[PDB]
Amino acid sequence: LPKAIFLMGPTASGKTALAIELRKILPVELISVDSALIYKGMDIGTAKPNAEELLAAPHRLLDIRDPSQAYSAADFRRDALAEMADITAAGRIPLLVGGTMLYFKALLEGLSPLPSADPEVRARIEQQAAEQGWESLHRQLQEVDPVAAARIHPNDPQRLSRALEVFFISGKTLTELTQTSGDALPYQVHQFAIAPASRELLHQRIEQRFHQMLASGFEAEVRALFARGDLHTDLPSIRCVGYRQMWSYLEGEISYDEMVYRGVCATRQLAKRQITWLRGWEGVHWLDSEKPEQARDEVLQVVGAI
RNA sequence: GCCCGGAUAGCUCAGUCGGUAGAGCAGGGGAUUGAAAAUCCCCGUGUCCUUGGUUCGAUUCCGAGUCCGGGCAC
Ligand SMILES: [Mg+2]
Ligand SMILES: [Mg+2]
Ligand SMILES: [Mg+2]
Ligand SMILES: [Mg+2]
Ligand SMILES: [Mg+2]
Ligand SMILES: [Mg+2]
Repeated sequence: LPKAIFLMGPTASGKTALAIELRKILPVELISVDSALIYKGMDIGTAKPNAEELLAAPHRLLDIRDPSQAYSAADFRRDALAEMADITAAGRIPLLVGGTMLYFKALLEGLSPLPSADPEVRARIEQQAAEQGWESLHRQLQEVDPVAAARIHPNDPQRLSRALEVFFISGKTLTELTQTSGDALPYQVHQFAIAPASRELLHQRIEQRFHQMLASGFEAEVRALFARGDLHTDLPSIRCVGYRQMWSYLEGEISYDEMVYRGVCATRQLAKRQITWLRGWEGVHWLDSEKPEQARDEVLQVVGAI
């Protein structure tokens, strides 16, 4: 029953600023919960905290992967669980910060044990999709596992491939393995969510930030990655907002003005989904990004002195 | 100045053999178990620029005006 804090929130919601200000009055250690901040070399498009901020408040799980190696909600959970153990072992409190809700969830509720990704069976699935379409595969999942086929839409290639993969590797069906649940988070958690008061102030912040990034050398950063020659668009790192568009721009597929437009829209569509996650998230305390930055007080009380 | 194209959804455009119109993008909502900043589901009424003419009926055809792209000319 150790204590832990979750500081969730969409992009451009001032999450980071709040976490370090909290580090000031609470014995907390920061753990980054972000599928893109894990990459080395991806610093400005990911809104990664700068060296000075990191100097003040060290973050765990930052720069732990090369953009060529994918991460997962499961690896995060493992690494997070371990990091939390270390932190609480030192008499302090884990403060998990980020906007990757699926990770927060996997950590909180756990994940039913399933086989990890197998490049080989996925290549075979991709090949059969190019030949017969994702339809033949959905019709095949329908035979072996129809609970899943009713949930997964025939147009969702990621989930479809995933449900077949699990079966082709284990022989056991996806709905069957998921009957066994994962280990819940053995902590007492205080969950907070912070966002600007209006959807449109969020949009303004997203737009002005994108421009600050371009002004800070974002293009140069993405080019260094483009020049490596070993990265591609089926990699999570290259599909990150901003990066995917800039990649299209470097490839000569779109113009500069067009890249800026799509990056901003992509960032807004991302924010919109993060809010969809937070809506209905159980036990969440809402805070406000706009000036109520002095929201550390609501935190202060919900968590009470520690 | 003259000629030729455009002008229809917040943007880029289709379309209507004349019976008041629909895609994509933007935007909104919702899913979400090892790629998740991903992947996917659902939501389309707008003076069809204006004005005359023909017509039961015009955004649609024809004239004219206005604005926007080009071209010709100075
Ligand atoms: Mg047209
Ligand atoms: Mg007709
Ligand atoms: Mg309509
Ligand atoms: Mg949309
Ligand atoms: Mg008329
Ligand atoms: Mg007319």
